[PDB]
Amino acid sequence: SHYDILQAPVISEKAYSAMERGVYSFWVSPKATKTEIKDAIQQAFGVRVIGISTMNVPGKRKRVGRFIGQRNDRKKAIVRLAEGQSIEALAG
Amino acid sequence: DFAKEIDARKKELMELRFQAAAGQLAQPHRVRQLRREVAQLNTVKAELARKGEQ
RNA sequence: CGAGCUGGAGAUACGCUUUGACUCGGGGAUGUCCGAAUGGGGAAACCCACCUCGUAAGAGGUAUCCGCAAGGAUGGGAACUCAGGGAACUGAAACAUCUCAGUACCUGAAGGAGAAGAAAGAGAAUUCGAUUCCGUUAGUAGCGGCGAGCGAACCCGGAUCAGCCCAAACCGAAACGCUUGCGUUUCGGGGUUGUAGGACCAUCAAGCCGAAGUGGCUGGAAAGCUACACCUCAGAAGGUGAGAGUCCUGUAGGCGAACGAGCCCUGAGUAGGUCGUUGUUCGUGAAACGAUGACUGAAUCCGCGCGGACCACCGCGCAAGGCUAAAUACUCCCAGUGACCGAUAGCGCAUAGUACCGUGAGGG
RNA sequence: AACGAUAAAAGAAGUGAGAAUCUUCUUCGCCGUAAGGACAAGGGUUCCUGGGGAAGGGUCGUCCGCCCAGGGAAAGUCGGGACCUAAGGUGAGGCCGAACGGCGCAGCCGAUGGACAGCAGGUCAAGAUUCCUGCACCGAUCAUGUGGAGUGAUGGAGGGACGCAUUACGCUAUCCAAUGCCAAGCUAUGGCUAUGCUGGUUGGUACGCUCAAGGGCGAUCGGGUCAGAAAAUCUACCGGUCUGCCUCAGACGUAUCGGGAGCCGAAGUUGGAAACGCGACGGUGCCAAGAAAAGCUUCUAAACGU
Ligand SMILES: [Mg+2]
Ligand SMILES: [Mg+2]
Ligand SMILES: [Mg+2]
Ligand SMILES: [Mg+2]
Ligand SMILES: [Mg+2]
Ligand SMILES: [Mg+2]
Ligand SMILES: [Mg+2]
Ligand SMILES: [Mg+2]
Ligand SMILES: [Mg+2]
Ligand SMILES: [Mg+2]
Ligand SMILES: [Mg+2]
Ligand SMILES: [Mg+2]
Ligand SMILES: [Mg+2]
Ligand SMILES: [Mg+2]
Ligand SMILES: [Mg+2]
Ligand SMILES: [Mg+2]
Ligand SMILES: [Mg+2]
Ligand SMILES: [Mg+2]
Ligand SMILES: [Mg+2]
Ligand SMILES: [Mg+2]
Ligand SMILES: [Mg+2]
Ligand SMILES: [Mg+2]
Ligand SMILES: [Mg+2]
Ligand SMILES: [Mg+2]
Ligand SMILES: [Mg+2]
Ligand SMILES: [Mg+2]
Ligand SMILES: [Mg+2]
Ligand SMILES: [Mg+2]
Ligand SMILES: [Mg+2]
Ligand SMILES: [Mg+2]
Ligand SMILES: [Mg+2]
Ligand SMILES: [Mg+2]
Ligand SMILES: [Mg+2]
Ligand SMILES: [Mg+2]
Ligand SMILES: [Mg+2]
Ligand SMILES: [Mg+2]
Ligand SMILES: [Mg+2]
Ligand SMILES: [Mg+2]
Ligand SMILES: [Mg+2]
Ligand SMILES: [Mg+2]
Ligand SMILES: [Mg+2]
Ligand SMILES: [Mg+2]
Ligand SMILES: [Mg+2]
Ligand SMILES: [Mg+2]
Ligand SMILES: [Mg+2]
Ligand SMILES: [Mg+2]
Ligand SMILES: [Mg+2]
Ligand SMILES: [Mg+2]
Ligand SMILES: [Mg+2]
Ligand SMILES: [Mg+2]
Ligand SMILES: [Mg+2]
Ligand SMILES: [Mg+2]
Ligand SMILES: [Mg+2]
Ligand SMILES: [Mg+2]
Ligand SMILES: [Mg+2]
Ligand SMILES: [Mg+2]
Ligand SMILES: [Mg+2]
Ligand SMILES: [Mg+2]
Ligand SMILES: [Mg+2]
Ligand SMILES: [Mg+2]
Ligand SMILES: [Mg+2]
Ligand code: NA
Repeated sequence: SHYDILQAPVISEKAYSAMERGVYSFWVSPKATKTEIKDAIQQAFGVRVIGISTMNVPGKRKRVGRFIGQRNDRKKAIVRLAEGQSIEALAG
Repeated sequence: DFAKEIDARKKELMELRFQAAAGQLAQPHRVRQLRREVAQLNTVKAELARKGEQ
């Protein structure tokens, strides 16, 4: 259910500095909405969510082998928690 | 209880996916094994649907 | 099946497998969104809902037309079938009739085929005996600005052959219909036609088993040369460092599974007619017959239709109800084969409806 | 032949195998109702970072809108949808038609229009009414309390609801002057010793017995059935009935959050100009006579209570 809505954490120098603000950034399945994405984050990590934002992101159009390539297509979501700002501590 | 048996493999597949996005995915096979165990665990449910109820 | 496997993928890490993996044959179960699309909307694959399940996450339903209801339909198919429509270049050495041709094209319906089919026929022997297909008749008979040109059928020989049931005269109803044992449509029995009948009265599958050769020589390499052998129901073929009957896969032959596919009546707004037309060889011709668009409109078995205006005689047949396998066509798909190609050939493609061109249809 | 406008370029310094062409510095020339800036269509990663140098670049190339990889894109309040309607498109029933199809009321779709709640700043290498800080507003559900009863529809009414030209008053944006204020230093060339030169010289919000042009409005008691389907305490008709209220554009003050030249934070004055923007749906004239629907305000019908 909730486990496989969440995709994989963003790994970005910008996203990791936000890690220090209590802000957490990770990709999700694009067809999901904010309401379910929030209850997914907080069913999974046990923490109140007070701020969501989301954004569809096109797949880059890479080309291998001189066969023109395609997109990939994602939906990064950024989330701010309550003052109980822990996750799994797994930040680095 | 079978939903309980399923979501444990789901959560391990999620945290393992996170690890794959980071710097450590040293046993890729544990991925598809877990996915196997989900499919099996659902396929067995199908066999208790038609069985009994007819 | 019996050691490999982890798609092409050729690149590692990771594993899985003799409690049988992988691969092959056969079933199940999952099956996002669009698309007949069908909950409502929509610029396909995206927006927006409602109702019961209801703990949630998730599931199930919500189009229309047929029908009480089950249950059915809608869409999609390379060509093939039938149907509703229906060209023109062209030929006629110009062009109107005519041809091209009921060809192309469009549209509808259906299937593995389809159509057609069981004589009011063909036809001239008082012969024949449903339909379709092939041969021949025969380019004959005919049609035709009697020009260009178009062009049958019967007999006969073959492929395959099967014939079948309803309506109605009369029984018995029931319901309704009216002056009193009747007649409009349902349901049974009965009854289905021309030598007139009938009523009422006396094997293919996945696969498994499968014979026979060694030494020297040339050579990078043996399958070639050579010398001695051997099998043969098996010398079809492909692979193997170059040309292999006896090295491999195979071949002739043999076996081969749980589930697997497969032969008093006999039809009326009709038959018939006048007007317009048309189909078969049928172009208004002496033009019958079938066919409907308009208006009319019969007869019963001593009766009805036809036999190419029409009449008499003589013959053939029973219309206005339905179903019907097989011989026929085609080739998206599979197998085999080839005095077919072998890289400007062969399909457009040794793969691509791609790149590329176009607003598009479309081309490529 | 050409190398795509006759808007010039020069030197120094750097990087590199390599430099007229890449980077830096200092000058020069060109646009400036543009050749600057912000959007819509359309394009689709062209954006930023780090690398590269085949080809693409009309030369070169260490560079690029080219190639490789990694990041970047945040909304209750902006634009669209979950609201409305226009032309147009659809369209159960319905009207037609050899077939396919052609029309068509209601209804539905359809923005180029209507309705609708946020402003100031900060700032990644790359996002900003979106993230952050300050401080607001809007709908919905619930709770506490006041209130302690009427709510008041797929239906009625009002209203939304609209032309063109011209133009009175007031104002802001915004622009100018100065021996106003504030900050910084210097000066030479012949002079000025600052009365010179240079630069900056306020944004949002909250509260005012503050100043203020302009703009909106009449208002109830009752009669009639024949009007709005019936209803109606709301509208429309008709009859009786007596300058003043509201609004702040904007300015001013106080406070506060910001910003501010600059070496953390100074000043925030007086005088003048001025919009097509705002007050506003103002005034006047004219003929060619200037959308609809929802939201919104008001009434009962049914139902639910009191
Ligand atoms: Mg937010
Ligand atoms: Mg095997
Ligand atoms: Mg391989
Ligand atoms: Mg739909
Ligand atoms: Mg549908
Ligand atoms: Mg359905
Ligand atoms: Mg002609
Ligand atoms: Mg001719
Ligand atoms: Mg002609
Ligand atoms: Mg054809
Ligand atoms: Mg067709
Ligand atoms: Mg069809
Ligand atoms: Mg014969
Ligand atoms: Mg051989
Ligand atoms: Mg030999
Ligand atoms: Mg008969
Ligand atoms: Mg007739
Ligand atoms: Mg005639
Ligand atoms: Mg003639
Ligand atoms: Mg006759
Ligand atoms: Mg006739
Ligand atoms: Mg005769
Ligand atoms: Mg050849
Ligand atoms: Mg070729
Ligand atoms: Mg060639
Ligand atoms: Mg082609
Ligand atoms: Mg194009
Ligand atoms: Mg194109
Ligand atoms: Mg030139
Ligand atoms: Mg230079
Ligand atoms: Mg050097
Ligand atoms: Mg060089
Ligand atoms: Mg130059
Ligand atoms: Mg440059
Ligand atoms: Mg320097
Ligand atoms: Mg510009
Ligand atoms: Mg765009
Ligand atoms: Mg974009
Ligand atoms: Mg750039
Ligand atoms: Mg850069
Ligand atoms: Mg770069
Ligand atoms: Mg180069
Ligand atoms: Mg290269
Ligand atoms: Mg070059
Ligand atoms: Mg958003
Ligand atoms: Mg906010
Ligand atoms: Mg809006
Ligand atoms: Mg609408
Ligand atoms: Mg209309
Ligand atoms: Mg229409
Ligand atoms: Mg608009
Ligand atoms: Mg708004
Ligand atoms: Mg910065
Ligand atoms: Mg930018
Ligand atoms: Mg901002
Ligand atoms: Mg003025
Ligand atoms: Mg002065
Ligand atoms: Mg000054
Ligand atoms: Mg009231
Ligand atoms: Mg002041
Ligand atoms: Mg409406
Ligand atoms: Na001096």
